[PDB]
Amino acid sequence: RAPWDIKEEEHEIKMRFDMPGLSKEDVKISVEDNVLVIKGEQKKEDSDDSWSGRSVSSYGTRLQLPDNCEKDKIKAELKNGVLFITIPKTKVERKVIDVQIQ
Amino acid sequence: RAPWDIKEEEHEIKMRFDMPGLSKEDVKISVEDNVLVIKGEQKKEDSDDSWSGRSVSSYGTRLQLPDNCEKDKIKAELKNGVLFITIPKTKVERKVIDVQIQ
Amino acid sequence: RAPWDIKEEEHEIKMRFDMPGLSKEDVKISVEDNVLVIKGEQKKEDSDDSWSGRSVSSYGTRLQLPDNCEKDKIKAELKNGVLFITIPKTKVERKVIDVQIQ
Amino acid sequence: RAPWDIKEEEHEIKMRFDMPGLSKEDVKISVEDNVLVIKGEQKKEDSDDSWSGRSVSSYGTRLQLPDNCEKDKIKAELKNGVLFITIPKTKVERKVIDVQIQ
Amino acid sequence: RAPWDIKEEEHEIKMRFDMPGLSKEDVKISVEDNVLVIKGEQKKEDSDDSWSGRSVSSYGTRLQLPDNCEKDKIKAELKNGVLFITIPKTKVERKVIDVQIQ
Amino acid sequence: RAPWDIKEEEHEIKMRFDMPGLSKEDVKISVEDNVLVIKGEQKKEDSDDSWSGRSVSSYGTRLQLPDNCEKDKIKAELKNGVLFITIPKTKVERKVIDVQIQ
Amino acid sequence: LLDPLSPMRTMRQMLDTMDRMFEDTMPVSGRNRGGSGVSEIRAPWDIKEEEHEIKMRFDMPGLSKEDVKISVEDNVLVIKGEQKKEDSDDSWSGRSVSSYGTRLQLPDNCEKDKIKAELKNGVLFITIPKTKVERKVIDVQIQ
Amino acid sequence: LLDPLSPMRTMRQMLDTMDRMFEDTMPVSGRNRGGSGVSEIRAPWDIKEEEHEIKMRFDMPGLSKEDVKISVEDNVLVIKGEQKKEDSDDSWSGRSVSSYGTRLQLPDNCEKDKIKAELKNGVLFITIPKTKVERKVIDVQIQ
Amino acid sequence: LLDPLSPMRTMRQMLDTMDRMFEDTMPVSGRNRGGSGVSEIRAPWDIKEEEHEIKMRFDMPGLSKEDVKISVEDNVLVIKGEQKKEDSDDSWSGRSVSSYGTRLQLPDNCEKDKIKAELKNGVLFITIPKTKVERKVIDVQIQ
Amino acid sequence: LLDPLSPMRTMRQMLDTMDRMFEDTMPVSGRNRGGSGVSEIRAPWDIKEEEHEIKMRFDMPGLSKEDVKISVEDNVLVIKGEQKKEDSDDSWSGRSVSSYGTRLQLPDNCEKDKIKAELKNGVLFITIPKTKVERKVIDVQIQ
Amino acid sequence: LLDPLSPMRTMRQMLDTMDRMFEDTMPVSGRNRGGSGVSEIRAPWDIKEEEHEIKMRFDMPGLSKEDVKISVEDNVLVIKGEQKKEDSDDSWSGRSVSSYGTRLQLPDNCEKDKIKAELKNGVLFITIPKTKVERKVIDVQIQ
Amino acid sequence: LLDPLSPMRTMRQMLDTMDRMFEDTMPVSGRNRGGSGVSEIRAPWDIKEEEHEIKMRFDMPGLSKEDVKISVEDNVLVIKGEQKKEDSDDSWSGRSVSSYGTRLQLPDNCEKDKIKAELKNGVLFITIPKTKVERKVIDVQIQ
Repeated sequence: RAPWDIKEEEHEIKMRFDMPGLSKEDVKISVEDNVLVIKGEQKKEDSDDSWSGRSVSSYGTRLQLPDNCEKDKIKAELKNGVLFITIPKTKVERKVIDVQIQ
Repeated sequence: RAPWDIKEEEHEIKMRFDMPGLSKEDVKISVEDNVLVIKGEQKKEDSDDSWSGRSVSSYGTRLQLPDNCEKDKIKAELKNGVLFITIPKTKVERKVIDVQIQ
Repeated sequence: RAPWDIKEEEHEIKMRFDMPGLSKEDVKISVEDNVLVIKGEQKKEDSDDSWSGRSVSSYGTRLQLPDNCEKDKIKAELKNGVLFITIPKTKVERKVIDVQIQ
Repeated sequence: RAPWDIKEEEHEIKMRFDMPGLSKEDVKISVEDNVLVIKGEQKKEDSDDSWSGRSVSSYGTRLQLPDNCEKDKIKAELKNGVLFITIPKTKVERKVIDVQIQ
Repeated sequence: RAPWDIKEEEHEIKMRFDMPGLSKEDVKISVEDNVLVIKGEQKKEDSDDSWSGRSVSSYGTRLQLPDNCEKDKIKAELKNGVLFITIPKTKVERKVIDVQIQ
Repeated sequence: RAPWDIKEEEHEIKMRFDMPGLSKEDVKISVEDNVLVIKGEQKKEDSDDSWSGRSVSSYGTRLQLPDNCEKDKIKAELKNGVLFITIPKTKVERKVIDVQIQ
Repeated sequence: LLDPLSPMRTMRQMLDTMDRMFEDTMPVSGRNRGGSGVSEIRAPWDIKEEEHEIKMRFDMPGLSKEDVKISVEDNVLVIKGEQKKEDSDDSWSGRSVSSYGTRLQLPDNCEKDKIKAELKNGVLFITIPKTKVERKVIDVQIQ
Repeated sequence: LLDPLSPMRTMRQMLDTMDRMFEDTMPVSGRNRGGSGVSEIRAPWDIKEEEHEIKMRFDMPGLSKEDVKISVEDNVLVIKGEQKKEDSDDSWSGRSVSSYGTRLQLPDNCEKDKIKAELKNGVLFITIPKTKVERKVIDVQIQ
Repeated sequence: LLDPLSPMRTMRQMLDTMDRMFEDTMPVSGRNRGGSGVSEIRAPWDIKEEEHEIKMRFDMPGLSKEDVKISVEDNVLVIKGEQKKEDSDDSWSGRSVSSYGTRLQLPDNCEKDKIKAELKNGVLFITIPKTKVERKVIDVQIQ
Repeated sequence: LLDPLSPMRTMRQMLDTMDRMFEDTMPVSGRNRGGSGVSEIRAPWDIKEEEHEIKMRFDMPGLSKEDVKISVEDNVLVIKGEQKKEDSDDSWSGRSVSSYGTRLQLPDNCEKDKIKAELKNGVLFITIPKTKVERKVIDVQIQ
Repeated sequence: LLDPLSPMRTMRQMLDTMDRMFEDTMPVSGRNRGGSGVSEIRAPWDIKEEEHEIKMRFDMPGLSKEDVKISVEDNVLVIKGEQKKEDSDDSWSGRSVSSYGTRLQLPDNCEKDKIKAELKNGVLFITIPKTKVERKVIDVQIQ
Repeated sequence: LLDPLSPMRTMRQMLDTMDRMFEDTMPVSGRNRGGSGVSEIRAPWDIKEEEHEIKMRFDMPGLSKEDVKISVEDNVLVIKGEQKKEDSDDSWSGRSVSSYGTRLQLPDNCEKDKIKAELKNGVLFITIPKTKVERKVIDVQIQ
């Protein structure tokens, strides 16, 4: 599962993934054809360990970057069964939101 | 309610109506604009008498005659709560049906 | 609206009605054809007074008594917009219910 | 039928109505309880004249004004079967729309 | 497929199974965790022999006994493609049914 | 996929099949039990070659011939991914169609 | 057997159809109505004071008295019949009439000799004479 | 082309919509109605004795005569038009009006010179003069 | 809080329920109505000129004044209560009454001392006195 | 009568169920399946070369040979029967078994003397010997 | 409380979900599942011989031990918690996590001191030690 | 224009069809698919490293090169055509083929001279040569 978010600094894919039970070895982040790619495979773990949810397989996600994204400055972090990808925008531009807040 | 039938001699409207509780006074058959018309009104009867079904009102039906129908030879009969209209065709032509019968 | 209940002493129609805005004059209880009948009409009241719900009309309910009901001992009470009818059984027989209660 | 619109100068109800076959005599615009009201009745016209659509009756619409609307500067115009009501805002503020247009 | 029945003498699982094409070797009845268990596997038979219905696999059913059931007196019989399990109640108590029968 | 057609000369199965990617080796036409049979298997081809649609497997179609069909004069042709089977009727009899055409 | 007393129909009554029975099986999933066969002959019933001189008409246009039957079985009324089949050159004069049987539970056993049936104008009438009763007088309450 | 004679509509007629046509396709699964585009202009039709002085009004509020057209093609009436697009600061004074064309089959070929169309108060009227006829007199039967 | 001004209800108003709100969620898929709990007590509201002398009746047959409460919170009316539970030999004299609370937004803050509530004949009445106003006079236009 | 030749079933055949027949009546609105009564006894059919030594088993657990019948009528196979009713203290040893009859059209008229039926282990078997044929040899085409 | 013994679930068991319970309420018309709140944390359960060393994992990615709780009440396991709210510049790292509580009926009362819970890698584990039993030996039958 | 990058399709991607787009309009209420016209010719697409030597086959059995066209417009591929109509005694040799046009967005502008199309065995092939690229090398992370 993967959400699309926007920050002022960055989106393209300000993405997550729900990667639980993946090692960072098993994951690949890439840009191919200037499109983001997240792929990998789920392995096995300890028989002491449980999982309810979907099963194991390969998995592999493809996202259309803006043509003017910083492909070079893409970062990816994995912590606690999630991946986070960040693509820096060419210009930081927050969506303005005029909500009544003091 | 009114069925459309075909005979060899005649159709246009080889029609019935379900007219129950109508007098032939209360009914009109006509051709207007070269279209068949059946109209009339339901009245009341004896309080000794019962009817389950639809209520009473005026009623008035309009049927497209062939341009080459015998408007002059139209006949209408009323018996036992039905009207039958017959429009003679310009030529008797049965629909042929090839069914296996001896 | 009218519920059917059973007591040990009595049912047939251990009935209510929701009669709100009725006077006991406007209500009739009866047994006709050995069937219970509750009828009446709703009237008008003060223009100071409000009602949300169904409108006013006549109303008239018909209940099949046991052939061996005490038609003579039927009682009807009206309080606070409800009618209660009681038909005494020929023999008091509670439905036994074996529920675990101390 | 009545649309709600916004202009920079004004909304509240930057309303229309589809009033076809109404005279401006037959229409009332008002603010009651500080709410806009549009009411009136449809009449009859020439038997030479046709209408397909809904029938005739009274009609009567109620709109919540901003508490800080110019009730005094409300205007209503009727032309060609429509009413237009305009309520001036206390401050002209267009919704900004950043659409790519030269 | 397995029905739950009650007798006066016994239920818990006064059960059947539809076991057609099973040998009593291939079947196990047991109480584990004080729960009834029926398991086994379907095998193959003669190629002269036909079956329309579900396919072959393992199968394995689990039933909550009353805490005060006679686990010791459980019996199981297999005849003509059915299993019958009987769990003796601690006390024979028929459900009373008062039906009008002479 | 297979259409049933009628000609004057012939039907039974004036059939097609959509056989794309089949060789005539891989196809069998036959009459068994006096019923037409079309069977075969799909193979593989060049990896240069694409197909969108259903996958590959065996396939095998069974058609009830008239008892008085010319089983002997059955013909089958394969061109451009279709099979055509022709069963000669014992008597050429076109369905007559009386459509208004000059 | 139509029975006007029966809890299944809506009147103002105890059952109240809208309750458990109508809510439970709002869809007619299961047995057919026979509503096709009773459409052949729609029949009312009125009760007059003198009689269930059954104001039971039935509409059988074009029917002959050979084709209809009025019977009493179990002291219950029965109506049944079917218009004749088509002759070779039959003027239909109709839509499909066929096979129906309807039964009405009378509130009392009828004297079979007292019942009259007539067919005229495509209409059966059936008269059931009933016994004289005061009727259970209805007592009035005051508010 | 709306045709009031056409078997597809319900009147009392032969076709009777409730029959095979309505029962067969009670769902509108398939082609669209064009009921969106004709909602632009609801139009009646009345026939007077003197004329189909077509009591065909159409409601086009805010429409200009440049935007509407009345044509006859195949001797059939045609109504078509569309309100102008929005200007930069257009007072809508509306909901979305757009693109429609409606056609009505006249019972007789019209003289194109005899037809008048007027637009006033947001209302088109179209008048079709018809030929004088006795009309087929309707004979009466007795019971 | 029922609010008669609120865009969600149909009146003739701006919102017009039939628009986006009714078309969007024509099915009630999601949160429950509370229509079960408000069926306990159907209540109207009339506004007279002198007062929202709230012509707010509520039907609570067989209710005691201990079981009902009239409160004002946020200057909004509140009605709540529930018929007592069943005693061992309670004459029901009912269908299931239980747990409800309804709230109505008044157009103005009420003086809590001025409001009267009475219960008689199974009917609550609640009176809210309002302030005297000319009302915004309605100007007339000519055609 | 089950007939494996019949156009109504899907095989690879001419009819192709997915066509007009399945698309026309995808809902089973109308006559019942009898799928309830045939659930009593699921039966296959295999054809061997030597025979429709009908590899027609049927599962009738707990059935007696008095309760089942194998007949041939019109030279078509018939299977029918019903488990006995319940005795007073019957060990069900079942779910409801009842009333069924199934018929299979044989490709050829059977010799009634040649057919064997046996019941063992709750399983009927029925053997139909067929005549020796070369079978219509299947010619091969080349690509 | 999830209870694996409970008749409501399908296993091979007596209840058999497909029976009256599943057929009666095949639609989920009525109370909500709480399937939204349990989607927060999917959790299995395995039973080993030594223990319900509960092979109960739960997936709470990004959760802190302050936010989760493991309790035993009525000698039944309880899992509950919720990820913290968003900070001003929180890196989400998620979809919406919130408010859940799940309960599992243990087959025996647990010693609360013997249970261990650990959180690592976004995964809770909870271990329940059980008592040593022979288990009821399963007798075998012969055919 | 089919575009494999486009958010509307499911792959593993950002959009994820199952989200708002699929949940919002799970029914196809509105515009038609054109799935009828594209059923005429099912076509894949494979990308090889050397080329989108478009592994775009299309199945047009019985088609002539006069009836098909391969065009590039806006540097996008276009496939279109239709089998000829029926002659008087045409051997159908088919089901209804007709009118279709499909378009695929190439990831790069094609050299129109470099593209080859062939028709053989009822199969179009279209080859699009692409430019040589290292491809963006994929960096690896460690756990």
